[PDB]
Amino acid sequence: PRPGPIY
Amino acid sequence: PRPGPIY
Amino acid sequence: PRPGPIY
Amino acid sequence: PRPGPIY
Amino acid sequence: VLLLDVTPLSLGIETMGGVMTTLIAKNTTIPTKHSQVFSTAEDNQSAVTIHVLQGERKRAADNKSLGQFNLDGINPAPRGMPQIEVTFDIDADGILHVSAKDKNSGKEQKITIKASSGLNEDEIQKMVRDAEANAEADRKFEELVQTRNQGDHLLHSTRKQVEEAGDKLPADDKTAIESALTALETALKGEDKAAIEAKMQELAQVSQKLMEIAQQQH
Amino acid sequence: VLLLDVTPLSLGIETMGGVMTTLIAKNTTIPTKHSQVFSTAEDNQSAVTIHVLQGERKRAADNKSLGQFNLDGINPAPRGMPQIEVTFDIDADGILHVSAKDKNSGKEQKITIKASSGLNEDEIQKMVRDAEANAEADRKFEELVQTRNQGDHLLHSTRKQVEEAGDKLPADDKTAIESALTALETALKGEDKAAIEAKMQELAQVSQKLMEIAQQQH
Amino acid sequence: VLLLDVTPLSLGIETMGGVMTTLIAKNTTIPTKHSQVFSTAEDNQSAVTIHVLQGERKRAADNKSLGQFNLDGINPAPRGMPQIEVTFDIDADGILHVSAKDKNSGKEQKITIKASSGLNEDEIQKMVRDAEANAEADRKFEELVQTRNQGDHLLHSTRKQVEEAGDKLPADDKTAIESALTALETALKGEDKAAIEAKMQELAQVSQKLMEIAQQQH
Amino acid sequence: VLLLDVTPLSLGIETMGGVMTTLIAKNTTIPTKHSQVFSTAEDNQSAVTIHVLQGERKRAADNKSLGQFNLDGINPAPRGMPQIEVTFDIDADGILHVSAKDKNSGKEQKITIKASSGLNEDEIQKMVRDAEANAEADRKFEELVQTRNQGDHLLHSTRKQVEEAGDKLPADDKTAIESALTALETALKGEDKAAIEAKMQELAQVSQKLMEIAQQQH
Repeated sequence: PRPGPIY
Repeated sequence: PRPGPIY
Repeated sequence: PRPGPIY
Repeated sequence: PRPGPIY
Repeated sequence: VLLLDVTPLSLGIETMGGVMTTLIAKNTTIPTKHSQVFSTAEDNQSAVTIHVLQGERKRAADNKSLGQFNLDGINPAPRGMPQIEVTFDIDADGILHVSAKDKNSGKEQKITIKASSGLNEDEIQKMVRDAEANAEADRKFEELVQTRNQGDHLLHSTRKQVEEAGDKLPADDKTAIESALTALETALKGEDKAAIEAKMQELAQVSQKLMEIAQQQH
Repeated sequence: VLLLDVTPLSLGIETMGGVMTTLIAKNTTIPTKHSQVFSTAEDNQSAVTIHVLQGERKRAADNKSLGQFNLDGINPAPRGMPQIEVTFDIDADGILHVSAKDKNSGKEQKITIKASSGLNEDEIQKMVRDAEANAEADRKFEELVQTRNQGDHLLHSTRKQVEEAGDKLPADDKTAIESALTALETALKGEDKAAIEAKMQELAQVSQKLMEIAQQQH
Repeated sequence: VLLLDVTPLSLGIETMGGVMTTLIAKNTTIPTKHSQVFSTAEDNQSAVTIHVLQGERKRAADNKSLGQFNLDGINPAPRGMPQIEVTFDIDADGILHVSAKDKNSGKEQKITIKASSGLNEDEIQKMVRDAEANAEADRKFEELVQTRNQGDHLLHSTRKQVEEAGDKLPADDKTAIESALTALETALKGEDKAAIEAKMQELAQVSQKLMEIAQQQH
Repeated sequence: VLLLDVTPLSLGIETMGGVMTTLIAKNTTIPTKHSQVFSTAEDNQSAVTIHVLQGERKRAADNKSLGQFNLDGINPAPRGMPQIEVTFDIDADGILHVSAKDKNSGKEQKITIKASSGLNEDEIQKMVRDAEANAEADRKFEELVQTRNQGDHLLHSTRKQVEEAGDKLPADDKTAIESALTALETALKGEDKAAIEAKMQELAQVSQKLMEIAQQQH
């Protein structure tokens, strides 16, 4: 699946 | 203070 | 008619 | 010497 | 020098929302190497897809796909916690090496893309012109993706905070909150930015007590 | 038309990390209006500062400050939850209106900046040249800010997850985790990107059990 | 300043060969005023046409015509001798005044073009894209026009030098020269650059004695 | 392709007036080959200097000199008659070959400039910035050179026409004309554009009878 931001 | 992202 | 260069 | 235009 | 070998187009990856995130800018001289760290988008996600892009459009689907590969074996974690470092490396030969490394395990996967891949000169100039022609529509798309992404983050964080609150949250607030969550989850599936912003705003207006509880808990 | 009135420079605000986030791009024809939603950077933050910028540099301190104002009265909430919508509106007269609105309360504050504010033509062309000259150093700064910001988010989220885990986390892991948190908190105060990435990586390597616990809890 | 009023496209006139000669560059801030002196293209020409153009293409016919007018009353003179000064003046109101003045008589004619004339924003962006798309084909056209123009000048100067030479030129050279003149006059009517260059070269190769005579005469 | 080898800066030669005339534009992909024909600037000139330039400034002295060489053996001819074809050829290896060929004799001279010559990356970016910074001052210089060059051509053509007129020109006109020629010859030596234009205008105003005679003669 897609990568997102580190939070 | 500074604004940041909505998480 | 059209303009040209000064020579 | 320098080159110029053909007239 | 009388020449420079340069990247005619940006190189990057597709990220959350279907956008292109650039790792190497248009007109960079080679060799060059740049990295950026990314994370997972879902709780307990075990694999991330690295879709390599060439071009200048904001929508990933409007750029040239150079290939894709998955990094799997990511250990169970909340969304946003794992660190997947993505490196784009173009060597002296013009060969692109793209690697994704899980910083927890040190597990890595790579794609190698030779110097002749991607768009030819006719396609590059069409790409350059299209990006310019479409600057405005691309900006609108980027603002929508940012809105949807923030909405998604707020959706998930608020669901987590409801659970950790449990009994402290009044029954009436939980009802208001859960209805607004359903409405926002629905709105995130469309591409109406104003609608997403309106459901996000409804959530904010009914969550003030939850917010106080969550802050208090930490 | 024989002329267009355009923005000679980008207009934006300072955001987390000291970077300029652009709301209206360089060369936009007026009138125009664009908004973006922002949030708080700390738990229980009651006010956010809107520092308006003109220019093309990535470091906010390298752009022309057009003024600043605060939106206060934000209700207690975890960092990242409140929604502060920032609108940049330039009317037919070339006047810039910047507003920040808390979407929970509907509380708003504004600054108005007349058409003659900001950089004169000599300064605009120096700004354009400097941004180009410094593209590379600005990219390095932007990659560092992104790294520090991700580090800060990981610092705070991990602290929250330790607390919610409580007794489920083994004493030995909590020791490893807390040491790495101290080391990362220290590293975030500097501008050594590699060092931040190394402390973030140490955290990831010692937090695998915490991660599993946190995923399990939701 | 938060805005600048600028020219979205170059402004100029059509000159010998069907090319656009720019007087005010794209992106010039107004008010501005620039002049350039031009001349006649034929012996005994009594009038010159000033065709005002907006756009970035090299072919005049590919730009937006803003209007045209003639300056007449030019006194009998060899081609290239009269001085017609063309001024493009854009005032504070964005109004374009274009004037042509005969520096011998002081006779002047003008066209005034209001700020709303020319291409609208949709057409300006199409123009910008087309110019970029067509950079190469426009370069080829400009090299051809330069070649044809030099050919035309050589045609006419050589005819003048034959006449002033009269009897000094050997009958055989005059025959060779006159044949090559006919061939070049024909070639100038087409758009085959190589052919023009080949007839120009034939002329040069058969005119060496004429050349010596002409130099000697002055 | 993931890369393109391109010219980071324009390549050209110095021409009449001290200006750079571009043969290969900035950002051209190699291999490429372009030619332009030039002539002599003085009567009976036996050699022309080909000074190769790299850069984007209008003043030749503000660009990087890549070398120079002379083509001699040009046969006696009036200024403007000989045809010297200048070719810039960059091969697959990035090597620049510059040739000048006299189309009358077929005599040729060349300079070869290897791929590593000219400005390094630090100097190229300084060059790009300087050209942009100085756009306006460069435009002023280019308008002055054009004015001086037209003045020089008018000076020499008018002197030739006086001689061919001989007795047909009234003594009084010849006096007026010769005085204005002296004044213009003086003005051409400076860099006051307005002054050159004023002496050119004085000439035009006193030469009307000469002009009629010259037209009549052909």
